[PDB]
Amino acid sequence: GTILIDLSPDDKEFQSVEEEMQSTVREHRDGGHAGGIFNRYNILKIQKVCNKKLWERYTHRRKEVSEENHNHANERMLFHGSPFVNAIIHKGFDERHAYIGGMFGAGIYFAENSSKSNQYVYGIGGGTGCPVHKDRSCYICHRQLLFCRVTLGKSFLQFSAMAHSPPGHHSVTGRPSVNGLALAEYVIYRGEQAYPEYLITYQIMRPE
Ligand SMILES: Cc1cc(C(F)(F)F)nc2[nH]c(=O)c3ccccc3c12
Ligand SMILES: [Zn+2]
Repeated sequence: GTILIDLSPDDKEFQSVEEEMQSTVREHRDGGHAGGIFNRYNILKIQKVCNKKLWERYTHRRKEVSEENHNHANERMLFHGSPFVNAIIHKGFDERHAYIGGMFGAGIYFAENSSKSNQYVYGIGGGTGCPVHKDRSCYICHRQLLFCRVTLGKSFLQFSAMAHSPPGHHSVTGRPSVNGLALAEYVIYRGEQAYPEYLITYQIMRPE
């Protein structure tokens, strides 16, 4: 039931999503091992993701969380990158793959840094990189990220040295406390708490 609508590069909406992608690239402590070496992207396509059922699922859960959190959904726009992106756009986020988890436990992870989500496009640790060249820093092959509407509700703040939610909380905020340029990561435990609003097709660019 999913439709993808191309945005024009002349459209303010395209431009805004591109700027959020470009402006949230940072350096990573792996020197580029997982995601590649780059400071910016070549954005090839930005599509709006339209699915009435998945949207309704999301707004129903958002209402539940908002009411539990004293009329505050605490809704954000966040990146998600993974090998599941093609499944997600059609069937929604699925918490039966929360067990994979990460530094903040089982759950579905989102990032404020686009470049953090870029590290997961080819799997955990970048997997073995792109299918065609087996290169985690491939400048040729096209990548995809989602830019998602995410309901955090009452979020448990977890400082980081870089499953069900904590009792009474709807999500976890993983906040790096050592790297002062690293933005937060977030974890949800119900797939209905995120909607994949934009599908972004891009290349990382080789620094000049
Ligand atoms: C931990 C993890 C695992 C996976 C998965 F296993 F590949 F699905 N995808 C992720 N995708 C992200 O966009 C992200 C953002 C911030 C922190 C972690 C993650 C993340
Ligand atoms: Zn490649």
